[PDB]
Amino acid sequence: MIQSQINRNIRLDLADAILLSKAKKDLSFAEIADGTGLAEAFVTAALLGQQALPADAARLVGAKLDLDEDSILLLQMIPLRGCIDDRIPTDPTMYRFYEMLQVYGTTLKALVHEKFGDGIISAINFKLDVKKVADPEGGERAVITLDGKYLPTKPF
Amino acid sequence: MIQSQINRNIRLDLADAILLSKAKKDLSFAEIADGTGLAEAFVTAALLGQQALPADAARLVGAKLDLDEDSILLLQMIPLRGCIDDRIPTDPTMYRFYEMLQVYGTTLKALVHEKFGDGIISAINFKLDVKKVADPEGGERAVITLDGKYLPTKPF
Amino acid sequence: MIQSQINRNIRLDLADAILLSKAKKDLSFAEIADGTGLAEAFVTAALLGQQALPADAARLVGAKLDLDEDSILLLQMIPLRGCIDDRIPTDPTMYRFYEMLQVYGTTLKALVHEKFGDGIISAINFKLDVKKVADPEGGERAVITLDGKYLPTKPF
Amino acid sequence: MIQSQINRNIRLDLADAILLSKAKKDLSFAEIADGTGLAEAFVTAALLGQQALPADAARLVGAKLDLDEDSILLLQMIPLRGCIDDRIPTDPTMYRFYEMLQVYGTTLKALVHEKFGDGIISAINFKLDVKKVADPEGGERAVITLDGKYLPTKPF
Amino acid sequence: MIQSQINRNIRLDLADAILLSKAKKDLSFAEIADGTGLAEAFVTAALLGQQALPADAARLVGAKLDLDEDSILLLQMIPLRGCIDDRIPTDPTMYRFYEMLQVYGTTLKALVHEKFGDGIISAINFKLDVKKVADPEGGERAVITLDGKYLPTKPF
Amino acid sequence: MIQSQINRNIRLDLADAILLSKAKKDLSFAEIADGTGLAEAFVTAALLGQQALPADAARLVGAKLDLDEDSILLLQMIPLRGCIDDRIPTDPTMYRFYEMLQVYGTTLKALVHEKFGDGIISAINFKLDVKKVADPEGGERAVITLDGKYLPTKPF
Amino acid sequence: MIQSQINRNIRLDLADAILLSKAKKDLSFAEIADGTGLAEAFVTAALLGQQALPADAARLVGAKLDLDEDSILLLQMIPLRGCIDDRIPTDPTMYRFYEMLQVYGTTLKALVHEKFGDGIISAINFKLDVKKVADPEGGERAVITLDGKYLPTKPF
Amino acid sequence: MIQSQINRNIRLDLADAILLSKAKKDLSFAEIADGTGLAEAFVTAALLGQQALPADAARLVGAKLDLDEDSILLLQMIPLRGCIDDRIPTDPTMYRFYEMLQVYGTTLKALVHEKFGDGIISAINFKLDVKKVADPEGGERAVITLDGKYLPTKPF
Amino acid sequence: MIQSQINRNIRLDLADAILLSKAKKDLSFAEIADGTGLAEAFVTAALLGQQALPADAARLVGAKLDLDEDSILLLQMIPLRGCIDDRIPTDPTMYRFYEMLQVYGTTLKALVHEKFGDGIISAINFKLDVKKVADPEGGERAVITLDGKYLPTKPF
Amino acid sequence: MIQSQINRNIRLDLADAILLSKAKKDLSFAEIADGTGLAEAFVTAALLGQQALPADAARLVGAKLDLDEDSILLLQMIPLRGCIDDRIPTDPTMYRFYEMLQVYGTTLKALVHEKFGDGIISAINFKLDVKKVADPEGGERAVITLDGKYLPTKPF
Repeated sequence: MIQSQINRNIRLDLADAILLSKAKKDLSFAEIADGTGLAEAFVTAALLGQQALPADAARLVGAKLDLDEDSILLLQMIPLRGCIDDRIPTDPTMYRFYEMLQVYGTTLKALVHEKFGDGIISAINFKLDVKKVADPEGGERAVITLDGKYLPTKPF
Repeated sequence: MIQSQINRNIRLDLADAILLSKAKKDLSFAEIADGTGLAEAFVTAALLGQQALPADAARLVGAKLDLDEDSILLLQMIPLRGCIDDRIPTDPTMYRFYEMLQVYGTTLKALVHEKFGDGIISAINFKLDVKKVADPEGGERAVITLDGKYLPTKPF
Repeated sequence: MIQSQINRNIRLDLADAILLSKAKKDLSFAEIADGTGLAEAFVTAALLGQQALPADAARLVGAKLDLDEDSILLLQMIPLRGCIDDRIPTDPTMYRFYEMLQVYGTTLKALVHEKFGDGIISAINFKLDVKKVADPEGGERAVITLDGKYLPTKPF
Repeated sequence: MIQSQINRNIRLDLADAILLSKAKKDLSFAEIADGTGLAEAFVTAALLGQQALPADAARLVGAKLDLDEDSILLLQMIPLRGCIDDRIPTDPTMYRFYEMLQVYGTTLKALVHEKFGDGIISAINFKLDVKKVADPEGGERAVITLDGKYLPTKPF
Repeated sequence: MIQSQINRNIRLDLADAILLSKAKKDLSFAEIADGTGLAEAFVTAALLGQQALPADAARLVGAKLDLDEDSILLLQMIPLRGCIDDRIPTDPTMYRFYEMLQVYGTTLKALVHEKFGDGIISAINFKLDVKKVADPEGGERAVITLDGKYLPTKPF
Repeated sequence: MIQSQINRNIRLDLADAILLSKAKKDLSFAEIADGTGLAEAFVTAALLGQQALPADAARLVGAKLDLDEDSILLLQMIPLRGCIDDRIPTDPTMYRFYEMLQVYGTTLKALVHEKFGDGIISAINFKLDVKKVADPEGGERAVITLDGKYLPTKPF
Repeated sequence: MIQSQINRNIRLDLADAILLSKAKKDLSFAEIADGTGLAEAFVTAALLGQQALPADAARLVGAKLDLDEDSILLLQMIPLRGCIDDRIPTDPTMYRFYEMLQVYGTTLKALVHEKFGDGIISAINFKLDVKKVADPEGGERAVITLDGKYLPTKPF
Repeated sequence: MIQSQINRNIRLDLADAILLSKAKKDLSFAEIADGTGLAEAFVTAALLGQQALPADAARLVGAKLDLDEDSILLLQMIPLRGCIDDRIPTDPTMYRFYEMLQVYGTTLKALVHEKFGDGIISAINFKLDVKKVADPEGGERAVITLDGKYLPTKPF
Repeated sequence: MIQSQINRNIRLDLADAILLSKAKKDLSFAEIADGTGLAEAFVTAALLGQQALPADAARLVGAKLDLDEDSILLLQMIPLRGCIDDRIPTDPTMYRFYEMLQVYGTTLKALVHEKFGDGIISAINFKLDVKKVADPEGGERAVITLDGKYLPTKPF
Repeated sequence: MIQSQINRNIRLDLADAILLSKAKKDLSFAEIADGTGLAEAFVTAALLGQQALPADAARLVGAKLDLDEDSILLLQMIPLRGCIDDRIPTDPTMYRFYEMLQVYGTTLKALVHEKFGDGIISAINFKLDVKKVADPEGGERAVITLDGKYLPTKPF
């Protein structure tokens, strides 16, 4: 609750171990998150080193993955966040989300200031979820919802 | 439309002039897009240099903003896309969306592969929506919907 | 209000013009902010391109600095913020504040998580001021107060 | 004391081990610093590799954390300072303090020169402390005090 | 297949081990890929950490390369793609393909927009082929076929 | 042709003017190259500042685009090549070709070494073709042919 | 004197104009500094945008260089310091001083901590002097004296 | 001595070992250099990976530091020099010497060309020396003497 | 000659003007350097902003290119050297010399220390020339001679 | 040889081991190369990771250095070339060759296009050697000969 990391490599190393154990057990993130009470994106993010799990969720997911005591502890620590290796993703799947920022980043800024005003949409007071929908033209689409609080800049 | 740009600075300089004109006329992006048949995010992105407008939309927004013939032409050209000055935004409003990537980038990758499979969520066959919703704890929230086609990696 | 910039160079150019007028008129920032009802740091930051002034304060500082209508309008527009040229300051005076980050950044993180919890000290819901005090050993000290709202990360 | 480091990884690796020990013993930084006669920010910074502890303080914190002789000696050596992994923090909590510089860096410069003159506010002859205060609109705020000697530029 | 990697080093370290075993056994990539039902470029890319192999191909190449159970599993996992160490290749053989981008990048953009329209040529719905042909002037030429689906940008 | 540039901005500025003229005349690159005897990709590259045109092709395309004498001369000068603004493209259309390198770069190296031996595929002794083909799945594909001389590394 | 710059380009552009004027009048820096009562390195640094001249010195050097009133004013303002274009000098003469840092930077740190203790040698309370002296083995040597106040790191 | 290194990490790792041993033995760099016949800055630099020690000095300091044969041999190797981790020091103590270049770099260039001519002050034919002197204002100063051979750029 | 530049853009802008004049007059660099008494590489370098010409050569090459008095003056000024735009060339022709470094840089270091000892091959006391020779296998070869003084690192 | 590497660290680690073995045996690169039939620069480059040795030469140099069978195999593999740690060398000896590129890089481009035409001097069909010669004014010089095939840019 008050313990925090200053070096992302410890939690990212743990994430690698979790993913191998996860693959050996043929688990999905959905089922690791099941029974946790937390959204699959939050639990996934914690496993990947970017969130802290409450001790209860940490023990549960720890049991599904056969994690030792130190690992379960580590998952509860407030991480040094930052999942991109070197600022810009190389992975195509992650790059596409960077690309939407290169295409729509100033549009998001302009529409945030138009609809809300001066300030930010929070990445902290924030939820995300990923939804699969059919494409009427065929195939499938991802509907990803970014739900952040508006925080105004206020003069003083 | 077969005409395209190779230097983002031309459309970005145009964007600056559009924004001054827009500020002098006290126009909103919602207003500028009304009548085009195009979503405000698409029209905004085009004004900010990140999309091409079809000829009819360009004429109509050019009328609202008092643009000359060359500016109306430039709005129709396929842009050299990339709205971030130097890869990482400095602007807090813009930066928060990059931070969502630093926190959740690997989670989005993980969940895309879990829900869809190997491949990408498209930034091209893609729709963006920004809604303002009340926050039940007070204040306002932005609900940003990313709607991208899933394209699977094809083994061959 | 609703109008925002996407290119910081416009307001930073304006800032340079403001600084020359200010020096020619022998004005202090304290003098310029007097009568705006806004703190010297906020007004200064707006002059330097990093905040928007409300219309009345914009007109008043515009009167003191002999600014034209466009400039007074630009001062009200929401900026593309980011005052550092290329990520790390070269200026010794500005660099010292980056050095405090290099020496204390992980301490600030550690102590914020210890005293507040998982989350951030906001730079948006934020006040700062700069006070000159006597040094008991001789000379003077700056006491810079950063007053930022704590925003918790909560799971979802 | 006359001994110093040239590679920050040694002290930073030590910091990682310290943080694990600290988390396993559920210690706060306040607790570790109590009895040293040193402020919590200074002691914390030392644990995190950014300050040297005096021999007595090093023994004392070394006792509280089960550190070996070599680790206690390491805490006394003058560090190679620099806590940010790669110039710009990725972690949201530390990033906000960088953002404070991106928004107010030039304002801090301007006001330091106005109030003090040509020179710097020291990061070396320097104290900081972090205060939690209640926010009258609800929630909490961090009052972070940066207290640095003013050192004027000497013409010669 | 729903298992994916978030750290390219794991698969890249495996690639190194694969290449040593491949060299000791005097195998070619064409030989490894034979019987797999998959193109040599796709199988090679998988070995080098950039594609996932289906289970039967993974087992077959694992038999040919004398890989352990864990390595054969890692070959099936969806990778964190990105084979270039630090954005720009240093290796002359790889650099030449980057140099074709530096010379023809804008030409490819221009001609894609001319022939197909606004949008992209996919790197995902994509096949590549490398053919050796005689050079009429003596020596040999590589004919590398990039076969990518066109994906239009659509207004919305 | 012995005249060469050392600063790409000159030819890239020229490219921008060409593209504007080309758009006003509603010309395709295919049409511009018709009658030069040069492949459309080579002529396009020259217009975009990455190749030199022979004098007669330069006059021909210069007539078609109504270029002045200095522009026609600049088109003949050997360029300072490099069409990417800052090493990595921001534009999605050009990015995909960089991504093919991030995915297949080491595969191309491996297969070049297997099929040809130690050395490089040339970007200089090189031809490229962009072909549109129907996709049996529906839609269209780009078949891009990179045709490069193999130059071996030889011991000395 | 309380007026300061935030954009180094104004004073650097002024420095370029000064250097051309200086070259046209065939003045040395020593001559320009003579009569100001200030050391040649200080006056020179001011002309090059890195120091503020006192009003008397400014008018004196401005008379020598035929600077206009605005330029004399600019020389008096506290600069945004930072004379290196992009962090690492490309110029051989400037680079050697950087190389001195690459070879002896950690030695300077070590010996400063040995002889003085934990702290810094100031670049602010600082004088530098360049002397020409004969090399006994023939040729000349520069004896560059860096004379910086030692400021200790203060615990608290 | 004809043996040279190509990877600075070997000698820098050795430097770290040396510094630990030196600290345990409570040795000063002055002591370690005593009796080598070499200036303390040279011996220090060699220990820190930036110079080669002659065999007699290497044996002498190796005795004082209890180094094994391989270490004593490594100290004699010509190093791959470069003591700064990533181009710009983060350490305040080392940073000040970089700041000296950011403030006076162009002044050093200017005055070298004025006093000596076109060319460089050598970092190779080069002596440095650190003296402590009393400050008349109280406290201490470092007089750091850079003594470099001038090498002219001569036309050919 | 004691006048020096601190901003390379002045001389590089001059180089661009020189090159257009040179192309218009269809001059070669051999012809321009003829009669100056200086090697073609030295005079070319000076035109391209990387060397200072002596006054007579500057007048001579200035006459050939109809340069005004200011330009002839600029050619005599000691430049701020550095011809690469951004550290790594993009142009294939220049990149090959960088690649030569990437392939042979450590070999050059190794052989310099083996043949000469600790020290450097000077880029200042240095000559280069470029010779065209026939390739007995057909075609042409460039024989580029780098001729630099060895300066040893000597202990002190 | 059809086996190739994708990760430069394998061969560079091996190069470090070779250098230690070489130093213990006090071998020069000249004697290691003796009897291979290969130039000392080529053999050295291979040992340092930048070339592949033929099987015979690998077994010979491996006998001289006591290399195991896997190391001898590795030396035969086509490397992932790139000897500079991070794009720009820090080592003064290596840096000087980069500085030659910073001073003469555009001169080399200009003279190559003048003497050969549009194209490149190859770094692949390429030889180098390093010759020691006496300086008439005392001391020694390195005469480094770069011998590369000219390859013309081919239109199509």
